[PDB]
Amino acid sequence: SGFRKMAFPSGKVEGCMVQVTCGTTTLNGLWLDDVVYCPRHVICTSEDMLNPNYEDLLIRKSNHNFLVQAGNVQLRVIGHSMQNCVLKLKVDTANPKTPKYKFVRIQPGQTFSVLACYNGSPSGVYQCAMRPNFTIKGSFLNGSCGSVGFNIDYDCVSFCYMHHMELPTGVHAGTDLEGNFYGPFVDRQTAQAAGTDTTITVNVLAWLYAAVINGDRWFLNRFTTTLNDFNLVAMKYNYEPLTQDHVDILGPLSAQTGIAVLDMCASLKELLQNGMNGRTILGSALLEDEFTPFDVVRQCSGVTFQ
Amino acid sequence: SGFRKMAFPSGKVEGCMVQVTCGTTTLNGLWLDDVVYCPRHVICTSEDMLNPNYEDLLIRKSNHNFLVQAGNVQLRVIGHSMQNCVLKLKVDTANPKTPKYKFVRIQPGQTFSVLACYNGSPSGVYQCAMRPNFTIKGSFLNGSCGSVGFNIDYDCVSFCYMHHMELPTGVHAGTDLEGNFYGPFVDRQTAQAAGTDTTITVNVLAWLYAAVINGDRWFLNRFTTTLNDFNLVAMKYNYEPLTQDHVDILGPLSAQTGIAVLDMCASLKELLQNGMNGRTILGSALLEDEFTPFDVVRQCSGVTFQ
Ligand SMILES: *[C@H](O)[C@H](C[C@@H]1CCNC1=O)NC(=O)[C@@H]1[C@@H]2[C@H](CN1C(=O)OC(c1ccccc1)c1ccccc1)C2(C)C
Ligand SMILES: *[C@H](O)[C@H](C[C@@H]1CCNC1=O)NC(=O)[C@@H]1[C@@H]2[C@H](CN1C(=O)OC(c1ccccc1)c1ccccc1)C2(C)C
Repeated sequence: SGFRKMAFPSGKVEGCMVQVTCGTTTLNGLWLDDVVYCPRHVICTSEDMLNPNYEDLLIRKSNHNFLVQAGNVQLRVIGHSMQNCVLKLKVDTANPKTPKYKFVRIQPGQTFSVLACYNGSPSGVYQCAMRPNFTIKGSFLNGSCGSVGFNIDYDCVSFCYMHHMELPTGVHAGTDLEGNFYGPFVDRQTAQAAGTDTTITVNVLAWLYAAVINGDRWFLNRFTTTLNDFNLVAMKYNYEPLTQDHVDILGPLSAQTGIAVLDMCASLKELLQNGMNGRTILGSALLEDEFTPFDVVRQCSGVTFQ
Repeated sequence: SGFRKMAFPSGKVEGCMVQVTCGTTTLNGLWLDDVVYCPRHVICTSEDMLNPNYEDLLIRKSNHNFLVQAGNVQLRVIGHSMQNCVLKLKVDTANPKTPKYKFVRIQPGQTFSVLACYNGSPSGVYQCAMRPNFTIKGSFLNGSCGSVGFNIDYDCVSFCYMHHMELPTGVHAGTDLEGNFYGPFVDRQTAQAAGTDTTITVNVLAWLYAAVINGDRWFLNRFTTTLNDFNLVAMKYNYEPLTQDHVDILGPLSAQTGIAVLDMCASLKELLQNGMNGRTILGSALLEDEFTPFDVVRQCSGVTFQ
């Protein structure tokens, strides 16, 4: 028992992290086979970052402009190209630690693990959800760009995120590994704002089920509601509408606990209207929305990876 | 910016995790050089776990009773001995992935990273604090025993914890790597209870400083208090006394923010008396006490490891 925000083991990703230096900019890159992937604003100066034109900036670069440090070993760049907002530096050495991998793009509401890195050296690991507004509430300091986000499925690493920037509210923005930004953001130091957020309704119900499995039962009740009439309360607590597919994916959790999905919604309706009155749920005094149904099932059953 | 509960990269520990099977019991073990460390209750049956006598149980075991799986490779046991509550299985192969390491014992209030494992396969990683009562609020299912807790200092892994059991309240108990339990617990399936807990006062102040660095300032105030008179309020909110050494270790954080330690205590006194009135701090609606001063500094400056 116990519930606790849990990242994937980071080993397979740690073996891919390298340092990329161009001019004065130094950031992280991701070495898979004989390519190093990194955010394209490495070619920029600081006076270049206000309104760059990256594809003019890149024709002016040379292979030897790019200094690649894999730990205490230098890799020679033998080719460079730009795919959307990421750079692809073709190097003379294939990464011997290259895991089986895929490039996937995730959906807001889905989670992943972030391996925060500085100078090519992993610093720490933690879990993140992709918010409905395509930002992530991470922990990122200067020079963390090129840290990646990922999930693991047995032996295969699915990379979903590359860090690029922080927004004025303190949230973080980035792309997938094919270089396409999550959300309406550009890699220019200008006045971008996050867009309005909502609470991931299906995840909250997931976490409430995690709670019941771990013995937190005080918020339960005999009441029930219709899917329709819960969504009326959702709309006014800035929660997302719940769909019959969400009710489906909650099916396995409903079964284990014996609490129908619509009864838990009725329990949530009350939590929203009444608050929690000095009580906690899984050691939180807030309704938590960054655990997916698969996250709950994973941890309240305990899958593994190699 | 951002604050987020962050574990150490787990790679160096992942390369040490193995599966130990004896009879019907299967648990995790820790392979450093030519030894595998694992909780001694692996020699037990289920009818042996109610009141074992381990040192009679062990003279009845043979080297070949112990089945050691390093991934898909079997290690032969060539020796076995008991040190306190852990077993030491001498194997014929030194672990080629053995990091530079130490065995340390941590102090309640200190944190570490846990790599939860099942069947020798790492499942996930997360941060934990050693509570004042020598328990830890982890996430552990059957068969997670032998998962270790650790910190990393550049390249050296300091192992501090080995999981053994869960208590009836759902908290977790274990030993250091020399086999000595944290707190007044024994590796017998009987009626042990955790002992009364308190809130780690120095950590809360640390986290409040983390908040101010990240822009959460609403709880600040011009007021001040004496170290004496804050400790009077501490005693009645089940907080630990604060000492002049805690004020010292908070010195660097006090300096960065320009908020004297005693002014933050006065800000905490108010939080305890008034609550938070619908507000949050670093996305928590509770006063959080599982971040050390070093944790805050580490993350609000961003150190790394190799
Ligand atoms: C890459 O290492 C760095 C990571 C950022 C820096 C601090 N926290 C992070 O996550 N990325 C950047 O610096 C990107 C680069 C330059 C601007 N930028 C960025 O994040 O800017 C924000 C910012 C933006 C507008 C106005 C004010 C600040 C920022 C926030 C805090 C500290 C530094 C920068 C591009 C090419 C987008
Ligand atoms: C080792 O894999 C296992 C890990 C435990 C099991 C569930 N969560 C965990 O952290 N350790 C044990 O099973 C230890 C072994 C046997 C008893 N034990 C244990 O944790 O018992 C508790 C328990 C204790 C007293 C009364 C009721 C339950 C427990 C809790 C939940 C599920 C199973 C067991 C010793 C040798 C101490």
